[PDB]
Amino acid sequence: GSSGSSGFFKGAASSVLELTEAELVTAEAVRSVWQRILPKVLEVEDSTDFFKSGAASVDVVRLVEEVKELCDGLELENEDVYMASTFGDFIQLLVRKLRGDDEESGPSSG
Repeated sequence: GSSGSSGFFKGAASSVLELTEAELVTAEAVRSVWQRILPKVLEVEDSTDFFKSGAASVDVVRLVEEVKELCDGLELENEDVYMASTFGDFIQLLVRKLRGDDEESGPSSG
């Protein structure tokens, strides 16, 4: 088989998550959020930082709030944003929250 440049090591489907016919769509829905939000931003890549772009401390909640409507109550938090500023990374995190889905109802005072 292929020859040249060695590099064999256990690992079936690793590094970054793999979207899906569906997830892909969702990933695109989230993209619209960034775009819609970030004005100057003409395009949103996996290298586009939600911060560097031109997002404020409100967009953080907005993006989280927006994506929330995507999953309809996505278990996201400002932290997530502070963790995954870039779309590419964020997606992975999002997709992760998406894949999981379903939350564990707590005490909820109100």
